[PDB]
Amino acid sequence: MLQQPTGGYTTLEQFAFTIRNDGTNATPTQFLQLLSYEATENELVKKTIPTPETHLPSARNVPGNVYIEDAITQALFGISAQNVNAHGYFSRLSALALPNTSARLGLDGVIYNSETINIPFYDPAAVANFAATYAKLGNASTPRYRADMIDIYAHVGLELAGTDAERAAGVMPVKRAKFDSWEGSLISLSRDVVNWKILAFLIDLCSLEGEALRAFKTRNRDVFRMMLFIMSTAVAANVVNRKVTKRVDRVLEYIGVNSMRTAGRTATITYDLSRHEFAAKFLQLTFTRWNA
Amino acid sequence: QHVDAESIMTAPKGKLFHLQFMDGLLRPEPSAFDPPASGEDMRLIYPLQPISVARSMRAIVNHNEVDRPRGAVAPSSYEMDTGTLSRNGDLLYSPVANG
Amino acid sequence: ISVARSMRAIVNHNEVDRPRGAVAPSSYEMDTGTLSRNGDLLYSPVANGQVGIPKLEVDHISFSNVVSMMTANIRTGDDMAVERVNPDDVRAINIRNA
Amino acid sequence: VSGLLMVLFKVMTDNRLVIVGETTTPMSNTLSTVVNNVLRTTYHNNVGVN
Amino acid sequence: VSGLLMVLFKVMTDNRLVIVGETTTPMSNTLSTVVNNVLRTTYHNNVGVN
Amino acid sequence: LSDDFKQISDPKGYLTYSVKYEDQFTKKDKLRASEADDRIVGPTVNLFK
Amino acid sequence: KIATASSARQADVEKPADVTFTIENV
Repeated sequence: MLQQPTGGYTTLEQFAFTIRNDGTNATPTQFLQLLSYEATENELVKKTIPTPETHLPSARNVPGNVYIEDAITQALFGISAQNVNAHGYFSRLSALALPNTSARLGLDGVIYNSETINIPFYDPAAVANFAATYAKLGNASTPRYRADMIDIYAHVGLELAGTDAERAAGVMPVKRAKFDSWEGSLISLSRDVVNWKILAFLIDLCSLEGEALRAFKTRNRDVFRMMLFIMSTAVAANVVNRKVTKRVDRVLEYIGVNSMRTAGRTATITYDLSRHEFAAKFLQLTFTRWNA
Repeated sequence: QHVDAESIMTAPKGKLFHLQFMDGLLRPEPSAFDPPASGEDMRLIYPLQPISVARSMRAIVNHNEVDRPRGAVAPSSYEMDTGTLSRNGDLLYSPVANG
Repeated sequence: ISVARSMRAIVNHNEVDRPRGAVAPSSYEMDTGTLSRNGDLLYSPVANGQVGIPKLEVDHISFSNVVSMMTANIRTGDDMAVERVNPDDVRAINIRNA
Repeated sequence: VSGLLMVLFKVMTDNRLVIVGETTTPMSNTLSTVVNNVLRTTYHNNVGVN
Repeated sequence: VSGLLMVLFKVMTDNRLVIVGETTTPMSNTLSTVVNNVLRTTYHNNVGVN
Repeated sequence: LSDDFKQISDPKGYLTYSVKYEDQFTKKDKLRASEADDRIVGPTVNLFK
Repeated sequence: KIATASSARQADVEKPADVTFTIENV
């Protein structure tokens, strides 16, 4: 077992998030520095997020070791993720939510039912806190519990493109992102993010309280912004290149506006409707936690 | 094999049903140009308990080329442990920690 | 006259000496560097600090290159098909307004 | 000169789009090390010459 | 249940006594190293699966 | 001698792997093992193909 | 025996792409 650092597991260098920028390693924040926005006539107002359902998927026993980290990251950032809403994994996550479970969350992000001492794992109280919310990813597809797939993206845009004044105001002009870019920059970035050990991020997001959680939110705001960026490219209506002075600038219109696009395209990853449900639910939970 | 609802509701007690269950994880994606399904495939029968108790591995294919398909199952480490004979000749797994 | 000549005298003088006038292939024929940030071919960087020169930029011939390619045939045979549905009444059609 | 034009033209109109052909994946032990350093997992069975 | 009994019984009465079958002794160079680390000099030509 | 046992070579087990395949999946690349490594690893690779 | 000379040049093989029906990934 790994004891959680007072700053959270993300303080550990083992869980550091990084993205190649035209193939060289870089912190997400300094990729976000390359981003630039051209505002348009439309506006994003942020409606309040409906509070997530109290209900959890039944903590049913399942054979095998669920690979929950890869499931979430693939559902959010992977190329053509499949079976994103298959219930079993999440039932196991709910089993992690239980007060005295034998289940463990390995730092691999695999969920083990047995207490396998050879494999290091996150502190059970912390994963209980994390699963207690995130198992609700399990009812992403049930009609009773589907998250808004449209309005939530306002928040995404606000947390990505939004200037501190706009984030205070809660409204921003709908924006067209752009950055000097290499071939396949959005796919490569998405690959760089899908490899992230995000369970440390979410576990810290749930278990941490007071000053520690706030310092975590400031230290990690750019990470969350990179995740939001990958999602936004997945849902942006249109993505193109612009040749300028022998440099291609990638352009994504528009940030904060979910187009509900489902057909795959070269430029970016793509959400099938099931992926859309999943991401919407994930955003509901994650923003509900981030804004508190 | 098929089981109408009537037969599930009226089969003699103590007879052994033989249900079948799809593992549809190895269904490939549809073409972008396949016609939309206006209808809805439905299902009635489900297990109350895990059914894949005998299952060592699942979905031996690549998602992409490098990603694992969701629900893919690696063989348990124990299937490969081939440790030792005990001091008296019983089979033993390898020691976990060195001590 | 030997402008096209990549190699010459592929034999040993003695067993170890080179025949006089023997010609080794140019290093550039073997460089197979990389794709540029935008996808143009590039020679490997010479010194560690400098960027790799585009192959098209200079007059050397490079017989090893990276070539982007699809893993399998793009013509999968799932050709697009549509349900056209004609106007119910020709007189009712609105030509007007652009 | 006409040759050069027809060469230039023929290049200008090359609309070829490569698709991967048959490809082998030698185990490293099956290769001499000098070859193995150059090989990158797979390679087309029709290697050209170099 | 009868199956289990007959399985238990059939195990209870297994009086098999293994004798070494045909066995190969690969030279180390003939094997990929990952296989060679697992192999212990000889092995039955009928390796099962693992 | 009493025939107390049943001497045998290459013993069969109580458990064996069974395997169901979807035949439409096939890797494009053809892996080329050495003949020796195929002698060892072969029946395994063939079954968990 | 007479001394002789002979040439060679690398062959073309650029076939149209094969139409497989099998697929590598789910």
